[PDB]
Amino acid sequence: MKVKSAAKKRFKLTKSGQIKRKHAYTSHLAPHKTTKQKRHLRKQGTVSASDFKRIGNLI
Amino acid sequence: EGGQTPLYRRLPKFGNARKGFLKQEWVVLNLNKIAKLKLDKINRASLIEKQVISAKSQLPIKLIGHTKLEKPLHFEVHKVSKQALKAVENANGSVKLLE
Amino acid sequence: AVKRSTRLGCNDCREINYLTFKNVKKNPEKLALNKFCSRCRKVVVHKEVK
RNA sequence: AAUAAAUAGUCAAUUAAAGCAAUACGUGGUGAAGUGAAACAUCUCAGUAGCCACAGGAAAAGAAAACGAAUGUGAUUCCGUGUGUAGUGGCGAGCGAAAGCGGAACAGGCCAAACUUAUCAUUAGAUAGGGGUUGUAGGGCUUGCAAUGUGGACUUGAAAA
RNA sequence: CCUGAGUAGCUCGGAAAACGUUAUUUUGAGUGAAUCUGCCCAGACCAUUGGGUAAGCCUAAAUACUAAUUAGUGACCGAUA
RNA sequence: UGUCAGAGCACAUUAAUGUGUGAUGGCGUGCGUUUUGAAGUAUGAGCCGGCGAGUUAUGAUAGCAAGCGUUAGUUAACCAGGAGAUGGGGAGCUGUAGCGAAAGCGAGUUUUAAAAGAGCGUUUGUUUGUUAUUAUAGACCCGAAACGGGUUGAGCUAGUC
RNA sequence: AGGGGUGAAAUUCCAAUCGAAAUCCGUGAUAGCUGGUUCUCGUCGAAAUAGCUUUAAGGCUAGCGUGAGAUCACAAAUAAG
RNA sequence: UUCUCGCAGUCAGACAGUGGGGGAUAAGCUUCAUUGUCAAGAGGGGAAGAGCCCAGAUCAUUAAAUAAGGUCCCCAAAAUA
RNA sequence: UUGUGGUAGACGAGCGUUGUAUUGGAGUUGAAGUCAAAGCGUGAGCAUUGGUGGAUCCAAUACAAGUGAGAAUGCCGGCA
RNA sequence: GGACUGUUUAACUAAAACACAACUCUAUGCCAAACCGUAAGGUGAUGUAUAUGGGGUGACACCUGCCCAGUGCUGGAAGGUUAAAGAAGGAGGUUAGCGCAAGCGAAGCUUUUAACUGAAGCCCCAGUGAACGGCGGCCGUAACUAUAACGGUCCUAAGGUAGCGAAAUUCCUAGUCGGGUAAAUUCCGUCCCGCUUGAAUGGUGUAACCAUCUCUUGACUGUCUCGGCUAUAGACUCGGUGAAAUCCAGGUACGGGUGAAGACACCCGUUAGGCGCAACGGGACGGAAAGACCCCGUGAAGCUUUACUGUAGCUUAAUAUUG
RNA sequence: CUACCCUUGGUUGUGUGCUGUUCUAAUUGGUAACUGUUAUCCAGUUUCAAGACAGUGUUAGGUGGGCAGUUUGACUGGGGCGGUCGCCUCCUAAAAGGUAACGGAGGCGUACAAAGGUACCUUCAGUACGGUUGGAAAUCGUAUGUAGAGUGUAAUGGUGUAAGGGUGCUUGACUGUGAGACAUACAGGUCGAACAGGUGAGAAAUCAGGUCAUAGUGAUCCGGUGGUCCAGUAUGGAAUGG
Repeated sequence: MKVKSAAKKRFKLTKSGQIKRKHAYTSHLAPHKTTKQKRHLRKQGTVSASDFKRIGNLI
Repeated sequence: EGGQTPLYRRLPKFGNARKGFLKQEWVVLNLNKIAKLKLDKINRASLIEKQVISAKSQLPIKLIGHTKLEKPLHFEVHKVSKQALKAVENANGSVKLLE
Repeated sequence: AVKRSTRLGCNDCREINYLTFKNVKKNPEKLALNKFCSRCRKVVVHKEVK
């Protein structure tokens, strides 16, 4: 088997699982977004348990 | 995903400044873990005999861990953490940084 | 899409600091306002950038 | 011969096949489609299928203007690790190293060149001899010493198994 | 004195390279150096430094493969196989 | 189209309220198929006999067991041999510190003036055996009109000489 | 002689068959559509709803069922208020 | 009927009642929400009937109480005023 | 005590056959296969017996299946 | 209707189609154009513009009206626009050096495209319609008048001129009219506002002719009125031989209801001894033909094209040939 | 006068192609003659004809269904044109929330240094009564009027000293966050106590992280701009990457 090159470029792996993802919607216009959204989307998160069944099988 | 856009092409991608560059590995000596090790007067010659590092290989050595120990030894490492350095200097052990 | 919002940078440390909505018809004049700057960590006069 | 010579040409002598296939492998040239991407124009398929030319007991390749960043090795070839790595990619689908190491496996040599000897009318830009197959620079020229020295990548016979 | 010139190379399209043209290598077209004081390369390039000096050739050894021969075997099929 | 019974008839067994058979009473509109669903005027099946369709190679994950067990396990490759385990063989990997794009730092990192507040860290396991699933491999069996390549047909028609 | 020929033309004919013959191969092309898929038994045992979709026959996630573990009454229901 | 883990399955539902909308409070029609059924679960009543009523089937009974429902006969099952 | 409706589907426990391997046995004083009859089984199956039959098997255990036939407008063959 | 004789889908359709002489337009001056092949080369053709090739109309006679709006072609060059490529020129890096720093910065390489040149071609201007083709409305006014002889207005490049006109064209329509016919949604000629006619994607007369189509008419007949007989080959029997499609299994009635909505199998009532033969086939939603009529599939295939991208061919510039 | 920098011309000269000359001495030939040859193919010689042209190799252009490979979405009480595909408001929707419709009703792909905020001050529409031009309607004085006024706007509402008007002051229309909730298959979207620092409004306590609110917006690949305590393939930089 091989690791998906396209997928691996966007998710990091932390200790004891907890695959770290990125946040989208940083492309075009700040004025379409609020201050809290702009300051919170910079933080990155982890896929959910329901998403985990679609992430573990991915790699 | 049945017609839905694949997840990778819905989120941005990471950027790696270490592109085309391979980071130099570092064998780290955590005080809590090496406390189990009985070796004294530590040097690269003794470490390869205990198979903590491959004999047919040499890698830079880093010191890590603020877990205090209770024996003075001789340390020959290449890198060291400040809290780890304090922990090993207060334990009366001697540390000489190698380069 | 209607685009009349404007970026606001700094006249001293010179980087885009905020984005606001100012009328380009009833008052298209310059608005050198006062806002907080982290690179100065104080109230600084920020200036609109086209 | 046209054209004197000369060529083209004609004939004669000698030599290699030309041909078949091991329905297996190699190289080089040439070179797809369906298909997957839910479709498709990138791409995949694939340098694959297929054709040709030549074989050989294997082929190709092979001695560092090799690599490559280390007190690094010192033809080449093969497996594994390196790793599904770095990366490449409608940066999508997909493809994917390479050093380094562990082993399998060792063969190093030969021509031009400089200069030089002889033979061709020496317009040599022609032929045959020493020379010597390189960067830890060397070779050529000359003055010296020490030597016949192992090796085969090598010829005939003789003997033995 | 010499060490392998339409050579390295530069440009226009390429291809191989994991690479969809990017260091590097090759050329269909144009152009085209130096002579080891030099060049190449150290994935644009430049300087220092490192290494070797292309632009000639050969090379058993481990390598794939059985068309078959010799002897033997099959936790192979037994005449619908 | 038979069941539950059952007169009578002829028998007598894996000896048992037995077997065969049923004048007659009650009851009862096939099998798979796909659909919300067929006794179906929905489809397939005449019947019979064999045969006939979820394997394997690799890798990962999950479960159970085991070996070892806190730097151990384990060898890829390769070699010795019966085509054998086994032994020789640590090449490397996983778990033994993570954070941050990375530099770098680290029982802390990043954001930040601030370890403020928040993220993770602030620590368990390795390898095999069984089963299941997934991934690359055509990857349960079978069914398309299709495309390209390599070839043969003008003896039939047509066309001319 | 077949992304070809031939055709007083009709999409005619090219071996009783031709919007472009047959043959072998790529190819076991593909088949969200059809069809089937061969021992016994025990236990539990739903849905035909929602969102998304070049999407309505299809596919992805939820909810649901089932199996292993824990929570094991603060959890969940059934009645009374 | 909590969470995690493994395996799923289904979206082409239908019927009856209630409240509707559309259609005409036409349609065994469509769209809905709710209450039950079949699907996925048979039986008795209903003249035979998937969705109506009574009802939820380990198996054997030539045993009893029954539910819906029924008692002239077919066909078990009552009469009085 | 709950109990033993159930598709999809989940989960658990078993059986049949071949071969290999070890311990056994039978067998021209008859093995298997085949047909038949009036058995045992919760069922995968296990028998028993009669004869064809004329030389192979069965029993117990793990390992591995070209392993378990009701249809596939299933393949062939035979038969109306 | 077509000129005609003729060719046509082998095996549904033999023609109102095609072909056809003729007519018209177009290109080709030779190593011709053209066509094929990669290319020699070949037909054309071993032809030579009265020949070949294409486009269209398809006896003969008479005409082919308007429009170059847009297109295509040809011609034209000013104007704008135009590649590759060349280099006028600009900027930056590495660092020798100069520099207290900062920085400046020779030469080598480095990197970058901009003055200008850069064709063909496009936009631009004319002609070419027997080259694609197209070729109108509003208002007032004609013994009403909707009509349209007429006069004004708007738009266009021009608004179908001639001719024909219920026609292979006409929906209304079976239009009207006369003949036809006792009685004719067919037929013959006519009426001209003609949904959507129309002049070589040709128009009208048009001699003859059609296995051409249609209507009427003399004769003609079992087509019919109105069916029947004679002989055979069968059909039937006898002797011999003898297959096929269909086929889950059956002992395979009636009417009503029911149903997945069309019941030999269901429930209710009715009747039928069993087995045949000969006709003829209501039914078994009879048979072969996994719909082929219509729809869908992110199916295929072919065809057309200002659908996209390429590309043969043709043409243009640069460079080597090439002075 | 000793000279220099600009406007321009004349002006000798060296290089570059552009046209206009010949010429073959490149070249080709499907001119002819001769030889191989008895060979119309071919080769060689000469002549003839052009001619540095055409032409070919490459590069770069234009025409180019002549040819090739592909494309042409779905929903629809069946095909098809119709309308829609995203988002918000009312009923439908049956009183928690919510619930479909190709059912009934409308819009958005925004506006604003004020229409944000702060502190202060102030209160309807309409109607009535009385008044120059002047009325139905211009406005004022007063009464009355429960806000049907007004709220940047589609609808929902609320909004009776308010969520509205007037005055002055700044633009918190903050930086880093954030315990915690909402809604939900993911993606996301909604509110957010409170903290550190800095402010602004007001002496002030307090408020200010946009408007009384809900529509008002496009991920991702790729690309550009500025900054960066990031790296600079041996090194040093640089390019370049983060």
